[PDB]
Amino acid sequence: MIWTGLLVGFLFGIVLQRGRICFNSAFRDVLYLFKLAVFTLALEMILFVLLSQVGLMQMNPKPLNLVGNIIGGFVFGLGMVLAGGAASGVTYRVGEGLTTAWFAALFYGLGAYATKSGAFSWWLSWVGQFKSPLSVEESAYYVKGAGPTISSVLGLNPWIPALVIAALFILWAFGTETKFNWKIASVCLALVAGLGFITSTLSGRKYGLGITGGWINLFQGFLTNSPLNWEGLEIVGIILGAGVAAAVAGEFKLRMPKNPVTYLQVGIGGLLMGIGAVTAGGCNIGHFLTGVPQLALSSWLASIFFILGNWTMAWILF
Ligand SMILES: CCCCCCCC/C=C\CCCCCCCC(=O)OC[C@H](O)CO
Ligand SMILES: CCCCCCCC/C=C\CCCCCCCC(=O)OC[C@H](O)CO
Ligand SMILES: CCCCCCCC/C=C\CCCCCCCC(=O)OC[C@H](O)CO
Ligand SMILES: CCCCCCCC/C=C\CCCCCCCC(=O)OC[C@H](O)CO
Repeated sequence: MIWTGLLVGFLFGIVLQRGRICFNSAFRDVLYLFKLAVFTLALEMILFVLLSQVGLMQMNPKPLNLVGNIIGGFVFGLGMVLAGGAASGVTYRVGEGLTTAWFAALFYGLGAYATKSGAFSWWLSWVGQFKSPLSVEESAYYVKGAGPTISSVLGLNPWIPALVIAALFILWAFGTETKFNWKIASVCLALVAGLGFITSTLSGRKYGLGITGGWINLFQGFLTNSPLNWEGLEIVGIILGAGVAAAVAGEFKLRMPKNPVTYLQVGIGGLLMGIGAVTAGGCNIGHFLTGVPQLALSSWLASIFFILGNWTMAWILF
């Protein structure tokens, strides 16, 4: 059943490559992607509580760690701008044929590994002491010991804030040239997110779409001989689906940057991202795309600082 990760990641890479969902150029606002993000977030907000109510799922919000979330998200934004894309853009653009993406994803994997259990694990160990003891109790909506949410703190059934924020986000989007329209893209992305949440919970990992854990699992399987899980097969599926969707659309091509220093630029970027995500407890997918619709406070804070670090590094380079 861990091989359902391959299929979920295949569909994920297809929708990512076709919709061109770049998170690094989404956190930089248009002087399409913003509305795509808000609509996907609202649809996931409704769908997660729906699937948890019908017993197909349980939301598992990530724990709160102010130092962790804040600083890791800032560094993750820095690295995402230095790498020319966050953890999703990089990973799926590997399959499009961009060698820059190859470094970026590879140094991202190495840095995440080193931060979790390697030369940078002292920093993660020091950060872990600021973990918030706040946790929710087991419910039809939440897994026992999960992080605090907007609904849990307000003492409300998750349906209430889910529906209110989601309806406000739909008003949001609909109130203000590709034929893969942003609404159908959001619908397909939310459906893929729900499918991933379900199949991953049945796989043993009670969570939705992620990136960091998949790369860590792949590197661990290659260098440790450990068995791969749902997330590593999901990463391989992301790459495979992005590649297939780019080749069918005639968009696949092995490419190089204009100047070789970009290779040095992205290689550092990914590294920062690897240190960022693991410190922040999540990437642009694990926190923003997956944890925000669960109304996780840690995910919202981590996304805030994703965008802040993005802005800082964007001014530094530009
Ligand atoms: C410093 C960050 C470098 C990032 C490079 C990414 C690519 C990884 C490949 C080789 C790195 C080898 C260097 C590993 C540095 C830590 C090794 C270590 O444990 O250092 C102990 C110390 O030197 C007393 O024994
Ligand atoms: C140039 C940069 C210099 C450094 C500035 C970086 C900006 C972030 C700093 C602090 C945020 C976190 C503040 C720490 C708050 C207290 C520790 C904590 O989070 O504790 C929570 C837990 O419930 C009980 O420990
Ligand atoms: C209407 C749309 C939603 C609006 C609402 C957005 C919800 C807040 C989001 C992110 C902040 C999350 C962190 C908030 C700061 C927590 C700091 C704190 O007090 O933590 C203490 C300690 O860690 C434990 O007791
Ligand atoms: C180049 C321009 C750079 C401009 C500056 C970059 C952005 C700095 C903004 C915010 C830093 C963090 C402040 C956020 C508040 C942290 C304090 C906090 O969360 O405290 C919790 C408390 O400890 C619970 O017990």
